[PDB]
Amino acid sequence: MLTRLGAIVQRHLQLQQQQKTALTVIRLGGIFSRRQQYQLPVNVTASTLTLLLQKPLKLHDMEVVHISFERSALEQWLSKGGEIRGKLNGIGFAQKLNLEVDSAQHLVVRDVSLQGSTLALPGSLPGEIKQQLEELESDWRKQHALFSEQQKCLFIPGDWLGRIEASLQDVGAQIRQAQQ
Amino acid sequence: MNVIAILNHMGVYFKEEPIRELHRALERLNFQIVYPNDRDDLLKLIENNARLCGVIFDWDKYNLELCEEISKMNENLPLYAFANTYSTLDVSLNDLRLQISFFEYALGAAEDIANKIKQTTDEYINTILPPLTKALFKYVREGKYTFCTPGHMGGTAFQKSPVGSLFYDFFGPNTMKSDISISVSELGSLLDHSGPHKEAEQYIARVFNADRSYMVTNGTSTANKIVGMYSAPAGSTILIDRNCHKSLTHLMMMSDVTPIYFRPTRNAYGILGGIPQSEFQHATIAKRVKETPNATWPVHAVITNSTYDGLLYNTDFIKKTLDVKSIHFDSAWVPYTNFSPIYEGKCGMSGGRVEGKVIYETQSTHKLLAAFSQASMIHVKGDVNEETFNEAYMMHTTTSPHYGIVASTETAAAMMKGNAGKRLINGSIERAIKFRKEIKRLRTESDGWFFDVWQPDHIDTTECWPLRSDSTWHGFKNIDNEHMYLDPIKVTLLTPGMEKDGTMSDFGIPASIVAKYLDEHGIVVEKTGPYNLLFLFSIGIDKTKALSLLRALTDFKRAFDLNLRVKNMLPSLYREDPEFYENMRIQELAQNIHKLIVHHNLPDLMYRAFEVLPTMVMTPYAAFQKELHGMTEEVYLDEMVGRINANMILPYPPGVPLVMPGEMITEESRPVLEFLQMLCEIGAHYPGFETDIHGAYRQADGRYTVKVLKE
Amino acid sequence: MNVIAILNHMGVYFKEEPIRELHRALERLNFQIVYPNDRDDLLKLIENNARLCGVIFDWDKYNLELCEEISKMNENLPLYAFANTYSTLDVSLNDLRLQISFFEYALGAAEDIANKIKQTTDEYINTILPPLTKALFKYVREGKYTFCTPGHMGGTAFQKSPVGSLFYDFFGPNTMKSDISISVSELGSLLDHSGPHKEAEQYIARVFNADRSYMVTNGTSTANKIVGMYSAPAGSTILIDRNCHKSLTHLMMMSDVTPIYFRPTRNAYGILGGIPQSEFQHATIAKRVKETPNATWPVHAVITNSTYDGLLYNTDFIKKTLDVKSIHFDSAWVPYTNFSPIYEGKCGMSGGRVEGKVIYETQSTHKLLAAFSQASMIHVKGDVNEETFNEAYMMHTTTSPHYGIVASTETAAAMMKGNAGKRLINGSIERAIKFRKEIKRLRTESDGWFFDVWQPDHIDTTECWPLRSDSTWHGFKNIDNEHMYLDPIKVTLLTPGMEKDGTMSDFGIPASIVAKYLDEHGIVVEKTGPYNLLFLFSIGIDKTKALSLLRALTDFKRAFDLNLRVKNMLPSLYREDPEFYENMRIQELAQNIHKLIVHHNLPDLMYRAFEVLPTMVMTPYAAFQKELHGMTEEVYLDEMVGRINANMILPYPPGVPLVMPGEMITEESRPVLEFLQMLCEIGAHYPGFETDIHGAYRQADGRYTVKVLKE
Ligand SMILES: *Cc1c(COP(=O)(O)O)cnc(C)c1O
Ligand SMILES: *Cc1c(COP(=O)(O)O)cnc(C)c1O
Repeated sequence: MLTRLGAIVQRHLQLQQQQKTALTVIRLGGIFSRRQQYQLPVNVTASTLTLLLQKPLKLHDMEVVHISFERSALEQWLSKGGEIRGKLNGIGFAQKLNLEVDSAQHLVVRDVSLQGSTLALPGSLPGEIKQQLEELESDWRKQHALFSEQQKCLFIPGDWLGRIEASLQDVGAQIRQAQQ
Repeated sequence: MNVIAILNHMGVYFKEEPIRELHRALERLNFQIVYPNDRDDLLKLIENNARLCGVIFDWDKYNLELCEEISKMNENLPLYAFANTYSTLDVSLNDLRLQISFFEYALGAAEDIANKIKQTTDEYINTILPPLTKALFKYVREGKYTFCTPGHMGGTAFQKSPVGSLFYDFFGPNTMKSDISISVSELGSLLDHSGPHKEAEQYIARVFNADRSYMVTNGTSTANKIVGMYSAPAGSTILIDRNCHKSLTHLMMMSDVTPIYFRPTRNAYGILGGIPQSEFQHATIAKRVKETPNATWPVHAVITNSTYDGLLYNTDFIKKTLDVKSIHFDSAWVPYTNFSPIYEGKCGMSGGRVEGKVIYETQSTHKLLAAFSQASMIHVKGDVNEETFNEAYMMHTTTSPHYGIVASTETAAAMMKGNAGKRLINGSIERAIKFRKEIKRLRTESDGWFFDVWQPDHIDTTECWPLRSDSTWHGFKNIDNEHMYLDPIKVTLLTPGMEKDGTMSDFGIPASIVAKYLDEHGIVVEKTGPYNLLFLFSIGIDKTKALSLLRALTDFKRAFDLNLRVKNMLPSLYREDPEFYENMRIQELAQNIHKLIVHHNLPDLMYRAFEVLPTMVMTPYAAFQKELHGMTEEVYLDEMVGRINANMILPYPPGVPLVMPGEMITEESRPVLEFLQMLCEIGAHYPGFETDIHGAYRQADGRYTVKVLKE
Repeated sequence: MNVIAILNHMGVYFKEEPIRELHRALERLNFQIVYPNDRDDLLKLIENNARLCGVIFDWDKYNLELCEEISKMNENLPLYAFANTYSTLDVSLNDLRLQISFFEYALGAAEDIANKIKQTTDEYINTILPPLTKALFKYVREGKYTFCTPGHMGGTAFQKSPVGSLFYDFFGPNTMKSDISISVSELGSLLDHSGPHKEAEQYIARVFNADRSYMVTNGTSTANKIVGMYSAPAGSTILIDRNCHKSLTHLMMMSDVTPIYFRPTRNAYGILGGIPQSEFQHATIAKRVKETPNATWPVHAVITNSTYDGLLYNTDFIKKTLDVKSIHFDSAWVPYTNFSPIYEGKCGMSGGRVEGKVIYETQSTHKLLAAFSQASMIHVKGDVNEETFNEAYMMHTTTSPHYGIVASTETAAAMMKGNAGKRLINGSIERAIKFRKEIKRLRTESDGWFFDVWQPDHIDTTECWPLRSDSTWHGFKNIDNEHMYLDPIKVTLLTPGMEKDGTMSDFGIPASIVAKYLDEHGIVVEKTGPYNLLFLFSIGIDKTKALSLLRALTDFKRAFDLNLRVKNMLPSLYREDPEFYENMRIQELAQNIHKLIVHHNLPDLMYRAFEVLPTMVMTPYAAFQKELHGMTEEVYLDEMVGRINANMILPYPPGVPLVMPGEMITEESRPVLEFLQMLCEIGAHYPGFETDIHGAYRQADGRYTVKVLKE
């Protein structure tokens, strides 16, 4: 439980600069000619997620407030190249857009007037930190339930009860501090 | 090779007249005539002038002063000594290899003497050259076979195009006519190992003291992969060293084996020591086999001897304690541990044949010798394979090898044979020890700070300085006696900035600034980083390139004490960012970087990171199979805790692998990740000194990402 | 490159005087001056003389007869035309690539004109050369870095040893200074694929019409193994061709894949045909998947285009019918199917990008071009993953490549651009068709037998002759129309000995006897055996080597009709056995060998031993694993039915494999074993004509033994 609680503390400090809201694209490793890009790891997991934008543009002779991309189609365009296809306002067919890479690792959507528009993801103790913490806290109660039943063994020295119980209370006192 | 020496003037006329008549006859066959002065003048025309092949002197004048000093250098050097009537030999001239040609002072017979000198010179050429090189030079002047490979055929196709003539006129007619395939009968074939190629392997192994020395035509990186596919079947166990090369990483990714990594010693300056003697005992080999799942008895062991910095081990103790029937010595940096008495019992080739074991050494050829690129050797001390093993050699070597590299590969073995070649090894050591004494001489007499050489306090002897346990210059905590040695030609300059106890100081200059300063004059630093500087003092560095290094070191102290500007000192760094490096001096840059090392704490985050070993989940061969299918993802720098990496982290500085492809970083290897996060902050404030890690690619914000495997 | 041409003479003095003043100025900067005659004289100084870069002529004399013919031979050739007062251009001079430099007829300014010609010539050198080769030539005259690899450092260590001076003086000073590793910053690294190496890969792919091209530094045998390690994971299925090379055999022994061999067509003379169009169907490939245990859907296909003889295929039908996403075309013999209109749509590079598929080609560089050995290319036409394919390229190539081969590899691609390169391919075709017409002309007019060329009856056209179904020259039973083409430059000589129906004849001379006669004059036969020949007529074969081959063929008829002796004709064969070849003539040996072919019946046993493929028990990868463990043994040739072989049988003749390492000879492959026993009897009576089979070891009694696997 210590190898999992320490990762939550490091993850809690990393989400302080992500939860105004931007989208940083990372570069995948390897030796390739074109500068390929990679999506976000544990941050996004859905297939048909939506992406917001700051300055709106007139794409296909109509306004749009949110553009959704496909996870199965985003991994191929950012690696093998080609042209990306994405629908507008979550409706219609996956139309083609003039999306390129930005110098500051962003998604600039170009239109018929050569205008820039940085895309971003919609925002929500973070939800990811609380979800990963309750699963680790529930495992501590399951391990303590077995110890709160077999401690009545007569063939156990009494001096060891002060060290085994103190080791379980030390983790419980630390796991309840990050949730404050 | 056309220099003829004429020493001593007898003053008479019946002896000087044939000299003048021969002077006009030797020039008709392209020969340079020189006239030395005294006895010490002729001695300077041999060591400094290697293109000499004729010495003319009076036999009844210096019969003992010249026949002894010349024999100590070149034995096969012809001696055109002119005798007289009352002439005889000496009892002290029997155990000396010489070539004396007697003549007379006959008038008019100078033409017949010139024909004998040309024939004698041709005999010297057909003797010092190996039969493989002799067949290559003769095939150009006589062999004119048509319809052969390659298509140029000595540059014929280049004479039909204007752009092709520019490439043919650069090298020469003899250069293009020397590149032939195996389509020639009187030169043999390298793939068949017969004819001239059969005697070439026996000539290299005899001189370098071996049983069968091969000639790899694809560099050292290929030789390490062919041998690894021999003593490591699909499903075995090898004992590879932790300080491995990039070529050794791909070997573990192509063979389904379970390697076991060691824990070599190390200090705080970044210079890795060696594997302790406790890792070679019988209670250690089988210790990690039962603990690591899916592992059998190790049948092969790879030992990096020496390392990248040049630290020889003790083969007299490994060949007896380490119970491995296939011990490999990565001698890719010491192709000379034989031609000197201060290297006996220090390498694998020194000694005899170990019963039940074999020594594997892949000494580099185009590194510290004299040959073309893509050349290597495989030394054998015992019994190996050749018939079936030749099939594995052809899997990495094409059917048409380049004979220009093979002719130069065997040449390196011929340039070292004899007393004329042994003077290059001993001469490089004397020039290295002299350079070590000049540093200590210019340190105390100087007024201020000065460079220091990582050497013991007593360097008067001429041998390998052992790393004892009662010394403070090496700084290795708990080191075994008579195990670690020192390479005299591997001078390690320690720049001031750290103390002798392992802590930090207040005034110092990092080695990164000095590294770029030497490039302005034409000196490339081999290894640099914290506070160390590695150089190569082989046979290629003569007295000119050795003394020029000290002059560049004294100029750095003058430019730093006078407080000069960056633009008026480092023009290459100023062109990278003229705006930021505008109002900056040499003292402001050296002090700001020194404070970042103490603040970020470099020696503590480096000594604790490379010491521990991350948890290896699967074998490196299984990590390569997942990449071929297309299941490789990446995370952030702070999210790789608990993931299996796919690349080999090679941070600069230092220069050793950190995490092997196929390991997991958990709570045991926490300082390992701390070393990567420290380099991302110290190398982002000042341009030019960016973080260089072969695995942590640069993004655009500052944080680096590594390639891991999908879950 | 220092030839200046001055054409025509105006007869006046104000135009010839500046020519005389310039004649004395150009010689001071090393330039050859030539004085051509008429218009036809200057045209001969360009095609035959490639070292020309200066043409001086009057602009008001031949403004249309010279600006049109020169433009058809070179585009960047400088034209130092001298104009006058009333001078102008022409409307027909707008779509021509020329470099005209105008001047005047001013006295005293001849020195300034010489400086402009030298600077213009330097611009021509820096333009036609690629940026990688240009940077290598400039680095020798300026770049002088120290403490770098290799150890020779431009030939410094060779100047300190007597044996090293002979090896340094053979090549040249510019040769050793051009051998540099990756220790240079202004030239980049080959493994990093950046800097000059990045633009070099895009330059070769643009000239040879491709998306990305590589520069293999280890021959073609290495490039074929890198492609096989990409589209064939550990446990897949490949479609390798039966007519494979020795390098392709090791590829199947290193990867755990299940190959599927095809059934190419063939005739009776031994000429390898091609794979029929029925094998590329979907129902044919899927039928062999269920019949072969442990085999899934094929994801890779290897096609030998063209074969060793010289017969191209039809890529317009393969790229549509063959449903393989990774189709390979081993173009190791046709590095020119692009720069000619009679080669459109015949290779993998000719055409557009095929969706869902990709073409891999390993064009040999040091075979039929002009470059150093150990050179190859990788042509990729499609969207692939370089991050995965490059991993196998670095495992077979050392970290320090030899730039001397890389500079010559890209040079071959630069020699093809423009009209100066297009005349090399078309020039070899015109010399080949002319040589084909000289055989038919000297056949009917002669009185007796004469050689024949395997060509159709109508060779009047200038294109690839298709192998139709209503012809009798190809002799292929049931061949697909518009699928097999003929290579004009690959002249296949047919010796009289067989009929047009596939039987034998009374009077016949084998091709093995003629091959020994051509070697006496220096002509090396590429392929020989029963009654066929082969010669390589690439761009390096000028008109001298083409006319010298016909003279050697006419001398064989004169020596055979007059009935001469073997000693007075074949001195090399007489030295092998002077006792047996004493009273033997040229007519006695030619008739005794011909009777052995009819008695042993060679065309029938050879045609039936190649169609029936032996039963493949296990994959070739499993046969190599049992060899390293020591489970191999050799058995007799007459005692091997039902055993799995370990090596690949390659009998000479022909030149195709017989039994793959891992097959079993059962009752179905009965004529396959009869082919090996027939060669052991015909090649054991007369010396010099011994049996040559790669894999059959010769003992002391005459029975060859092959290596098999233990039961
Ligand atoms: C430099 C080096 C190599 C690579 O040498 P090459 O001959 O260029 O392949 C391999 N192993 C070690 C230990 C090296 O230092
Ligand atoms: C000659 C040949 C090779 C070998 O060529 P190298 O460049 O010497 O490796 C490989 N494949 C084929 C089909 C060949 O004809």
